Amino acid sequence: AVKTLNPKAEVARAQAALAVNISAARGLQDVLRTNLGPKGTMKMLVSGAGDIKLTKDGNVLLHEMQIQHPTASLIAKVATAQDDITGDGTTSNVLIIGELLKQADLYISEGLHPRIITEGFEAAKEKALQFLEEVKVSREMDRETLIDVARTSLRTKVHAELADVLTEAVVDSILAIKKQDEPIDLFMIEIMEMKHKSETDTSLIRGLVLDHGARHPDMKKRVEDAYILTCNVSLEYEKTEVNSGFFYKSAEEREKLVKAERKFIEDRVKKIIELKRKVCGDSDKGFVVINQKGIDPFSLDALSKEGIVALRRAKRRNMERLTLACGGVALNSFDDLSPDCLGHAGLVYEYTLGEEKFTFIEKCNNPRSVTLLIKGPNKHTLTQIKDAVRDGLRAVKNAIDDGCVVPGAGAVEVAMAEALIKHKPSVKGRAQLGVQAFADALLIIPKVLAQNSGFDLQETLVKIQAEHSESGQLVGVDLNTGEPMVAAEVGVWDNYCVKKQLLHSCTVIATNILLVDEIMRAGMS
Amino acid sequence: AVKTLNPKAEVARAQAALAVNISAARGLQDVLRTNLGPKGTMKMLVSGAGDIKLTKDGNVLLHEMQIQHPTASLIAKVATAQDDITGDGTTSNVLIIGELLKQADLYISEGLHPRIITEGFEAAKEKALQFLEEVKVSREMDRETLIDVARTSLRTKVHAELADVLTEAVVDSILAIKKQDEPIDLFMIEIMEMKHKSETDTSLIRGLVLDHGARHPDMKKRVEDAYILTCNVSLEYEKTEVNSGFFYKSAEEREKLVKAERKFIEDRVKKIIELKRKVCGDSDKGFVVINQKGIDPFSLDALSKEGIVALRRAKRRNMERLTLACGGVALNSFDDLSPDCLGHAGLVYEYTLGEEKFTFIEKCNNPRSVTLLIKGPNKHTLTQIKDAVRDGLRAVKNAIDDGCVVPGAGAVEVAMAEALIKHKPSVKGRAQLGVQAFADALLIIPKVLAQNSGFDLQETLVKIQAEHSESGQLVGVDLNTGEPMVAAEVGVWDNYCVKKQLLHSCTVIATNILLVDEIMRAGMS
Amino acid sequence: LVLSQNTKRESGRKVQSGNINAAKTIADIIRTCLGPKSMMKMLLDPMGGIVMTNDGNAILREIQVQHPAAKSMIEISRTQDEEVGDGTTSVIILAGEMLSVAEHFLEQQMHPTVVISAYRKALDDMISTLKKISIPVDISDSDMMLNIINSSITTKAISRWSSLACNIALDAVKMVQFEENGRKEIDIKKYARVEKIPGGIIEDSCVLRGVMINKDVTHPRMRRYIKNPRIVLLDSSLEYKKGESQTDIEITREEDFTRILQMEEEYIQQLCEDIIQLKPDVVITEKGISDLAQHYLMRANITAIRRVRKTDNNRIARACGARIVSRPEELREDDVGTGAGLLEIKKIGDEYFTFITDCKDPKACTILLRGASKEILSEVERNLQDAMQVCRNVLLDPQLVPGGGASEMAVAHALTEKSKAMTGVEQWPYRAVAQALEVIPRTLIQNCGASTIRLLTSLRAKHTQENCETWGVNGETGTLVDMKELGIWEPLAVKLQTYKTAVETAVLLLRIDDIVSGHKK
Repeated sequence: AVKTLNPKAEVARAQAALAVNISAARGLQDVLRTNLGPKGTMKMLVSGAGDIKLTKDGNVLLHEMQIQHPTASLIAKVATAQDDITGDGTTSNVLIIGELLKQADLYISEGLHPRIITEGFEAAKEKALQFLEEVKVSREMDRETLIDVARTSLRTKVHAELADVLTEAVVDSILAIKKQDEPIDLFMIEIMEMKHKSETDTSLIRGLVLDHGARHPDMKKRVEDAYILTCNVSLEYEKTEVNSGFFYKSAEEREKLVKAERKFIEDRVKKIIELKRKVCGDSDKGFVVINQKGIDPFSLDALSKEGIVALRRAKRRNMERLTLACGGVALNSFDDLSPDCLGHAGLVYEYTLGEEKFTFIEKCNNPRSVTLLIKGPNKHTLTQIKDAVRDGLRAVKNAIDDGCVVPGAGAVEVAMAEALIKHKPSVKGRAQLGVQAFADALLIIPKVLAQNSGFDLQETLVKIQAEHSESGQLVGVDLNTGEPMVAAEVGVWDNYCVKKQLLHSCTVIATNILLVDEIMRAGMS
Repeated sequence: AVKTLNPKAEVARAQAALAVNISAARGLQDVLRTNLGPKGTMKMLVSGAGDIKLTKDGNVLLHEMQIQHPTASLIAKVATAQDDITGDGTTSNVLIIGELLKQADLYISEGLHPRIITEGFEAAKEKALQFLEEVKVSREMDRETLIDVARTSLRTKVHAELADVLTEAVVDSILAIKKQDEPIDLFMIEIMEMKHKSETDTSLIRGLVLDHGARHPDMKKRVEDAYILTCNVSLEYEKTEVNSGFFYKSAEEREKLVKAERKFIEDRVKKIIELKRKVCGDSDKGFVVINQKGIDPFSLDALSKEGIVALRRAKRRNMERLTLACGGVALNSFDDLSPDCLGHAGLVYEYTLGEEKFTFIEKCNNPRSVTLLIKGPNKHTLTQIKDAVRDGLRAVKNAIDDGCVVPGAGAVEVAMAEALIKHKPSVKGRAQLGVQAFADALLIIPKVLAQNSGFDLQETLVKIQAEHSESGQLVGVDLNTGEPMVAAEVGVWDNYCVKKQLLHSCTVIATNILLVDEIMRAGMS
Repeated sequence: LVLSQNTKRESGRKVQSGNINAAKTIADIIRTCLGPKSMMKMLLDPMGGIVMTNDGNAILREIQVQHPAAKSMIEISRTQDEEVGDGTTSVIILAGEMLSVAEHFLEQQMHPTVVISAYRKALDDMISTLKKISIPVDISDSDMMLNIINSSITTKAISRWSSLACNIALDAVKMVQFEENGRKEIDIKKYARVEKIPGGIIEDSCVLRGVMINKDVTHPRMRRYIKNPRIVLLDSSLEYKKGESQTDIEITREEDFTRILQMEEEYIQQLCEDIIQLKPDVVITEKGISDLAQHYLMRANITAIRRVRKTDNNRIARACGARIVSRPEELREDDVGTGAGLLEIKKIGDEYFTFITDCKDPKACTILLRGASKEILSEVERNLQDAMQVCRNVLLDPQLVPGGGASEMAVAHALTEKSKAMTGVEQWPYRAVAQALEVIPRTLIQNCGASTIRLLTSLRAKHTQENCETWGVNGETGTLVDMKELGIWEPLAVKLQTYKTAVETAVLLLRIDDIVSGHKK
């Protein structure tokens, strides 16, 4: 119709564009459904630049597999939001969206105007949310509980052995983070990778690691007992903001002005040296300095002559991390300087790899910031395991935040199925159709688990669809025998936050998508 | 995979090409579903040449709407076969195919390997065929029965009034055709159209009509009582097959040879003239001659001087038709000619329209061949009503052939639904799924009827889905109130042949299509 | 060559018909989008994003055109939206149908100007009639306001979140009133900032009695949580700055260089103790902040935030009642940030935010929208914009009108009476306008999906009865419903501007009779 208005514009119409959206969603879910489930197979992506990925976290796929269908981009955005909240289930989210839309098409194709199924979805979401709230298992911050949660999250991503190794690191980190009320996951979590020696040997380091090394030979490589000086004020030369080119008349005054120019930085370094010598009157103790800005080579010489380790140009959160590690007082004005402002470490040394340099901070008395030093044999595997680490961290953060936890392996989903199907048309009747469809779509998680794991879908779903007795348990699907499983006993869980958020997001996305009729394109040339 | 063999070739794969086929079938059925049902809306097609159609018979649409998807062409071919057998239900056939494939996808997408649903379809077709055989209503060749059948077929195509007018013509034709054992629908059925005066006024003419007129002015326009001479031997000049250019020496011999050359045709015409004068010694009776080949102008003069009507170059079946109309003896050698070989008509005249000419044969004593003279205000409407006529004729032919008849309005389909659903998994179990799907797909005919007629699908289907009692009747769907209807009482029927053939064809087509995995294209440049 | 060399021209009835066709198309592409039963439309922008919204204005704003009158209508829609928020769900439709009936008098060879005069009389009578059929309503009574908002929003996606939406809009609008105009204070809708943050659910979104700053603490030491903060707004940069007058320095003695280096340090200090003399707690600036001044403020235990947008600065100032300051030496305790119930810095997830809540009597406020994803959030905020706009229109006029087409039918029979008392050639255009009005309820019906002709006839016949003017069309039932119990009410000014702009569209288009292209200037 708008063609008469604009020739180069493009539109579909109600049936047409609705079919477009459902087809695109179905294709996307077909692409993604290979991922979810520990038996799932992760994907390698190759950018046009020749780079390489080997991920399974769908958000990476959607964001990095370029698609043109609009609803695909929309779903990618909602998945990105999801990942920025919790970390996995992006796969689950997109699968839910696609299959819910599939059932929706099954019904609307029978002439049902979509708005009815919209209302049915609304009521079904309400009841499902109530059930989800009541079913959540309140569990305290037992170490083994967090261990199991992390393992369940991680086995989605990597080798079973690799996840087993990494789980201890992540749980020890999180345990060593909380100030009993608020973790922030940023400062205390330092994520660094060295192209070194294994993927397994990646392990937590109780202190902090720095991504650069000393800039002078006399810089001592190792320090037994370390005192940390955290600062960012320049120990490099600088010239005042106001034009100050100066003149002189005798060549001796030239040297004199050179000395004068250096004298200010000389004062700066001398204050630090005096602090050291006041404090490190003993021979054994070591003095280390971290500067967020640079260090002058002459300043390097000065500090070296006192045997002082100094490092320049660390990322601006590294001083936060040092503060939370060695309790040093990050300062700017060296003029107001005290021994009380120092930081203390049990050990600091340098590790040289390849051409780069690395710095270790070790044995903080009560460390509150740590580093998941990622050892990787291969550059792509570094990125993949790093995404996995971030996923696990965020999952554990949600786990500690919410005093409850949801049993994994989709037992929640069969529970939603049995509960929702156990709603007489207390709805206005026609909406019972949409409720039926929504409950049907919920069962995808067990379906895709079985399919990826090889078992036959319908028979497994029926078998697990056996609420046992008055103790009709939350039953998960076995991932290696295709048999009913008590998720709580086997300790396969997931965050309540994940399920609640995915339900809400998918409901909103679906109810919006099913309410579009034509997809127009009229923009400037 | 074959790409390595050939670069320019193209393939899909199992899931991909299966989705391709189901999508194409679904689109085709969406296009066609507007047609079936007397409330349906017929379609106008415009060829690239600027021509125009206004049909509803789907076979025309498929054959004349150019499509590229392969399965679309395949379905078009099967529909063409169908039309060459019975005439309607091509629409029904394609709808059945599309929706059956739809259910098939619904189930296979749940991981069911298609072959299982294939076997289910086989068993379901067997049971459905048994039920169809047992349910067919044996009815004799009552005139009103045929009238109702024709009306049911026709109201699919045109105005209610137009079908009402045409029904009497078609039934009177068919009644006036049979030699109690074998109609052939070709000779006795002459289909001619004149761009004249109405679409309603099209009516059966008890005799035969010819598509050309006299070639001389003295040719009398009208003949009270006619004697027919059916022949095809040339009354035009011809020269022997062997080179026979001849010579002469005196200009008088030139004239003599001209006379001689004419003399053979002179003998031919003179034999006919003598036959006439022997038989038509009376003044009143009229002599008419039909030649499948041409007539010489000199021969025209000869016949005119005796006041003999002669027509040249009729289509080769027209002499068959004259034989079955006026009982004349179609001959070749005029040498063996008798009055007994003549044909007799009660009336023969000429009608002039536009620039063309037409010839009427009237009042055969016991006519066995007739003509559905099509009067049309518009060229496209001629073609449309002609297709409708052919549909009705073939339907009535099947009706007379099979001593049974099936109630219309899809009561057969709800019967199949209730019967097939009333099959416990006496099948091997997994095939019960396919049987369920097939029975579901069968219900399309009532569904599309209601949808085209505006009523809400699900509620109408449920309402009609009420087998009443021990007398659970065959219930059709009302086409104007959306209410349960006894098809037999209201007299809405259809040929058993139609239903049996469509069931078999659709079963075979579907079971074959669901068994393709990739669609390759490797041909010569 | 004579005229312009590749400038086209077209004339007369052809031009009029073409413009009418363009207007009709413009109306048509939106006729499905109106009503509580409405559709949901989404857009492909030129530069990649996805936009989905019911609101007609945005829909049209994402349309480029070639025919000019279409562009005129586009601008008309954008103006009506700007002024009132919604009604654009209906305005262009009404204008298009107005024109469509209007053209029927062109082949009457009826010259346009007289028809225009008829339209002007029609507008006058419509305004009078609507004013006669208003209802004044209290403004303080909260739940009636909430009902009004619910009525004006139950057409877009936020309908299912009606309670939250109405509470949000009422809270935001009510607390924005700059009483410094005596008893003529004016509210403004550029301090009611809207912030879209993904994650969470609609239910999590709430009105924050303060402002949202998408920045972070500059240094670890500043406390991220403070009960009763004191806030200072530094418009000026807090660091050493270029001597604007291209100054230069020529030192000769050794100490001089280090001395000038110390001087800027000393200036920074000067600013620092000038600030701390007022015992503040919070330092905010649109400009940068020297890390040395950052040091000094840390030594004073003072939280500092750097480089915030100027509008954000203004909103913060209106939040904590303090006034912006550009000269630390001229700082006054009158601009101390008193009136901040709580200073806090949370984590939304991978990002810090700044919360300043529980003001004594906050006049500024920003709304925290937390939903599913940025495009749905944008739809939500557009709907919120419309809701809060109509709320402010109510707080300007306490007069209400029964919508659902009811007012339209009232106008219809009123003009019918005027026409049958108003013999003349202009009579036919007048009743033509009357009949053209009837299409809003019509469109409601089709979007519902009911028997349009019989329902409309029952409506009109019902509304020949003088005893009732409140009979309207329910969105979902598709049945005649008196509006009072149904409660779909709208602010008078909305529908006023609606008709008013509509007839302006009519006159402007009907005067057009020729096209000229290619100005090249």
